[PDB]
Amino acid sequence: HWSEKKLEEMKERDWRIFKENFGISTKGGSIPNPMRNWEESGLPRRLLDIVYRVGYDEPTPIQRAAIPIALQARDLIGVAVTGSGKTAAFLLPLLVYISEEYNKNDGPYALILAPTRELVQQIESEARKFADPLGFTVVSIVGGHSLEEQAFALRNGAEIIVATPGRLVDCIERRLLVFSQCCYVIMDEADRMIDQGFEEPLTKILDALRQTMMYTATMPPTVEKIAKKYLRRPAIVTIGNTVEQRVEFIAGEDKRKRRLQEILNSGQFKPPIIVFVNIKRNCEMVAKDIKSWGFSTVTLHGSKTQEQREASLAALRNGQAHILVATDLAGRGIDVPDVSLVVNFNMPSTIEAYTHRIGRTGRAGKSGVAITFLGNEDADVMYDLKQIISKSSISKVPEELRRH
Ligand SMILES: Nc1ncnc2c1ncn2[C@@H]1O[C@H](COP(=O)(O)OP(=O)(O)O)[C@@H](O)[C@H]1O
Ligand SMILES: [Mg+2]
Repeated sequence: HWSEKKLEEMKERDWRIFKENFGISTKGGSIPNPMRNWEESGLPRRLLDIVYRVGYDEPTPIQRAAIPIALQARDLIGVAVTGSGKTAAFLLPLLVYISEEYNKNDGPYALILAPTRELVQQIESEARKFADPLGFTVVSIVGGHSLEEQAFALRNGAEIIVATPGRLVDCIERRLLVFSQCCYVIMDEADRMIDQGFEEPLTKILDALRQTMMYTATMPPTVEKIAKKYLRRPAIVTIGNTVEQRVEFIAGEDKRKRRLQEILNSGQFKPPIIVFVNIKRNCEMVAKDIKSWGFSTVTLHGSKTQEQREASLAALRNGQAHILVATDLAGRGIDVPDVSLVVNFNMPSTIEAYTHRIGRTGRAGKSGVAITFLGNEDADVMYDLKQIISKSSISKVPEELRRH
């Protein structure tokens, strides 16, 4: 008795289905629910009918996920590949905050940084068809053109200025330009910023002190540092884009708990560690048993809400809790970073769930270890699993799948 996303109030479960469909994920920061449609974007209709006019009938996942949480005074990180639609995703929320605002002030209200001149000019244009109807200007600071034409922003608007970190710094220390009013900064593709040595020049641009946002495809340690030092209360949107090693054991029905004890006491793996189980009663029973082993375990269950469920996942990240027990429902959507080990105490009847639970261990790369317990009571999956292990022939040998 359910309606498949043709509902008015929705349910937390339904929201989770929503995200899983569009593949988007978020790290908790008291986050607002994502957009289904433009008609209540939180944006004014004069901007919406422009969104329609350009032919953007459908929101890209990054747009629907990033915009609603940007409309509130919170910084966001946009982990997404190029072509995601992320440009308009940071443009629209900027435009609505452009006016919350005068002509004569002289010194940009907002700044947009990009690794390449091509991007700076793409952002310029993509912004211009949104800005020109709104009656204000966007200026690109780029070389390779006549300087007189650049110095041409005569009415001295430049409510938004888009430029390379490496050329804007050129006009900054000489103080040929001022950021007295730049209280909104956007960092598109900080990947190739660092990949093209804009690190220190970018850091030079730290003036004024409100929102700052950051769209990338990746977060290497250089990029993560740049993030933490300048992003107050980060909100991390992510979009779904082999890694896993897939060790597998054959065992009796419940000798498996002693093996789990052995693994945990091996110390080979570093908490957080996720151990899945097919049955709820066995979920809470093994969790209590791991509690008796002295380990710090946290249970994520539907009786409580996201406010507390999120608190629990955060309680997993922050090291107050080490091991997590779960049913398939308990954490289909969860995205706890760099978990050392996925223990399938019971392999699920459906095969896609296995792929799903092991599918979340490496962000861009991790230990990716997944031990899966097996028996003859779970024979139906055996023939399938083998070939899927071959599909990820990388990182693992099935070694002993001589039967089905
Ligand atoms: N809401 C939308 N719906 C459909 N197409 C869009 C939307 N927003 C942007 N586009 C188009 O998608 C193309 C991809 O560009 P874009 O995704 O903005 O690059 P990036 O991912 O690097 O920001 C652009 O040419 C743009 O015209
Ligand atoms: Mg885009």
